[PDB]
Amino acid sequence: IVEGSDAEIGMSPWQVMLFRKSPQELLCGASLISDRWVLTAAHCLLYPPWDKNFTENDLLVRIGKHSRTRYERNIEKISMLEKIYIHPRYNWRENLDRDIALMKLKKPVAFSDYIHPVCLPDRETAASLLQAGYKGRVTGWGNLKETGQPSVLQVVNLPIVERPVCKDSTRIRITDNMFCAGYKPDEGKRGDACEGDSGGPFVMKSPFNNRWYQMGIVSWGEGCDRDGKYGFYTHVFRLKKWIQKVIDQFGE
Amino acid sequence: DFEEIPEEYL
Amino acid sequence: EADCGLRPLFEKKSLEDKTERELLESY
Ligand SMILES: CCOC(=O)CCN(C(=O)c1ccc2c(c1)nc(CNc1ccc(C(=N)N)cc1)n2C)c1ccccn1
Repeated sequence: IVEGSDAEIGMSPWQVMLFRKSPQELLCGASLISDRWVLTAAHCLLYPPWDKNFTENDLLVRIGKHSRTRYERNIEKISMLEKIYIHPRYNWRENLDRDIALMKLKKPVAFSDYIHPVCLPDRETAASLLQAGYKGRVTGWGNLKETGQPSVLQVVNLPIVERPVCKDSTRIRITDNMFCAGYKPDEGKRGDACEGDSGGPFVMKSPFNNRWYQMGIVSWGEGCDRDGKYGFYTHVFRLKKWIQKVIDQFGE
Repeated sequence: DFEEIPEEYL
Repeated sequence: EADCGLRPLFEKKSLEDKTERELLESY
């Protein structure tokens, strides 16, 4: 997280760390949605340009973490992937359209004070919350500068930008399945996700029922916290039908 | 610079 | 889930974190 802040313990109990078995390293962020499902970006598992194409047995999921590198005994829990599911219509070739994937843990993880799932939104939630100006929150253990690594989980609250501004910030064809967030150059404040953060959650707390809902997944960005650039996120709700069908098809 | 995790997870 | 989005260390015990008010103030 560029221009973020140190997370408080249990502030983001649904935060997941995609961890490479060998070499042991951070791959991306991810989120706990149920006791057997972790949500992340499809590009964390498959992105041919960067030569990325992981299989279940290549990854470990580390849940309950706060510290970046330290194995937090008695606090975190590490799970193995049973099956990975990537959106059948995810466009890695062109613009990372439908950048989302699900990972089914080999066995359910026990919730605790540091491990707890995030709610996925429904039509009405997305409707009332996903509006330009509204601040969501992004968290991660990735780069603190576009071009070090943090010691602890970082957090930054970023406002949702208008579709027009997003489109007018890049040459990439933006789709309805995406939204961008971040502060404008004149807005004073700044902040953004960065390498190591992708696949992670963009959550908002509903002022109606006080729950945290994941509206977005850190998808892509040009650099990290640049003037005039924005972070792009997978529109979680627009693809919930794919999430529902997958979970109530092979899920538990 | 990651800390070794329990071999049990491999 | 019927317990999703309710954090043990905060909501569950009616404690609010350092920056959440900044979110709700933008709605
Ligand atoms: C003309 C050049 O400018 C552009 O228009 C952007 C080009 N472009 C990319 O730069 C690109 C591609 C793939 C990417 C990517 C960025 N970022 C990630 C994931 N990591 C981060 C890193 C940082 C951030 C962030 N700072 N918000 C987010 C995700 N992946 C997998 C692009 C965008 C979408 C689809 C294909 N390419």
